[PDB]
Amino acid sequence: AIPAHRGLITDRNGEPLAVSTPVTTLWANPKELMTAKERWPQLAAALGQDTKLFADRIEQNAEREFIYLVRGLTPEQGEGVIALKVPGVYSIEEFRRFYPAGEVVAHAVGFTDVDDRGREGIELAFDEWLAGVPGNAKPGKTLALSIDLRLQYLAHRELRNALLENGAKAGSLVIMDVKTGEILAMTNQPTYNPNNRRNLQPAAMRNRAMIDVFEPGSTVKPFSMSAALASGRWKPSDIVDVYPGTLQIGRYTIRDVSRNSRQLDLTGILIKSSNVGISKIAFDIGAESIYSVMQQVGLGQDTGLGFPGERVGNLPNHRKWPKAETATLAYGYGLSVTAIQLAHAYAALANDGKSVPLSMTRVDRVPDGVQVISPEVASTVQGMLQQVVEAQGGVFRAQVPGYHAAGKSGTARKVSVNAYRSLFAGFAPATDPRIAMVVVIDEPSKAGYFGGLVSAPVFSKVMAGALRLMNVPPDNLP
Repeated sequence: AIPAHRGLITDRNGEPLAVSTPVTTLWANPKELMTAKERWPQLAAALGQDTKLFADRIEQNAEREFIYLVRGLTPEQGEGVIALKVPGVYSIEEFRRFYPAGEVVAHAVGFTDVDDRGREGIELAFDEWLAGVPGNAKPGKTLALSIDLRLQYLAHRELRNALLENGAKAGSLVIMDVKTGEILAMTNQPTYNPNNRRNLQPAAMRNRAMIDVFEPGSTVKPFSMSAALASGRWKPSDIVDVYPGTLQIGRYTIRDVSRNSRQLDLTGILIKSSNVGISKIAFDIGAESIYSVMQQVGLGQDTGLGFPGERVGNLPNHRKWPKAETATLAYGYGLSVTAIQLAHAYAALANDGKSVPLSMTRVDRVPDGVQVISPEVASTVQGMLQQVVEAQGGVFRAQVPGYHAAGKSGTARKVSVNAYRSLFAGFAPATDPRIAMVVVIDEPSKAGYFGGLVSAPVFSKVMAGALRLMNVPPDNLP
């Protein structure tokens, strides 16, 4: 068994993220080692093993012709042991992974097990590509991720800082190229150092962006509005009366977060994030039109990325949608999603209504993608989301230094097989979008409206650095 050199994983610009490092494994023929017992204590010490524990192992395995003494010493230490020239003691050249960016890209890249086989992340998803063929040994193949390590560092730092400053324990941030479907960053907190998994807590190893399923709440109101503007029955200057901030449908009451409104135009329904206003539109156009937009932008659908235990969530269908179910779909409690799905959906909206498949590998030839929302409707909804960020009473903390930005805040409700998440989903620049981003901050109470307050500022700082690192021309003009 002659171990193969595992393929290099790089970022999209060739920066190393996972590198095969030479190590030396030692195995022994007991019966041959048995001829040199006065050497055993100097061998044991050079192995970092206990004199008597080492001797027992040789004696107790006297019946075997093969045992491992030690796996993955450094090549130096390996030479040190071999230079003792003890009978029965053979070396295998192995490879161990080094992760130059460590905790910063831990969940995306993942790690290898004792046998140098992928256990998590890309290491597992592309295991065959990376592994090559043991011996003639064929070396594994190089893989360039979609991840831009510069954006990844910025995302990791700003999400970590925001969580520490606001007492929060956990969260995620996804950045996508809306044109290419490329995941430019995916960071989760807490994180772990894949180069040192000794103390590693299972909590730190959760790939939240792909695994945590939640009712996305107000962040899907834009998809309800997209269905409205595609129906033929609604234009932006149309008015809905949402007074007095509540709507009774049989036994159920729809309640608005802000109840200071009567007439709202469709932009105002998104700025105020009125559940009554989006519900009244939903009753008029029918739940099926909304369900169809949400399905077409990938909400509650397989991502196709091959991450182990990535979740699909759920977009329930009905033959008949009663009023309560229609309303709860329209304002985001009738489905459950992951942060990756939500970012993919915002990417479609930002890309003038064209969905492009998700990729965690560098995209050279962009797929054709699917026109899921008309360019006219996508353009209209982009302008409405720019007002959500820019207009009076809007999400001003999402405003991006030097650019126009667009998006929607929300309170998500955790789904498990409750607890809450503070969301901000958006894209920039607002008039010619390039990047879509979702920030998820885990929260114990529902109140506070922490989407606008803690997630939005992370969006502001990360979107600003991302656009500049990508040389996107500022659209805040002199």
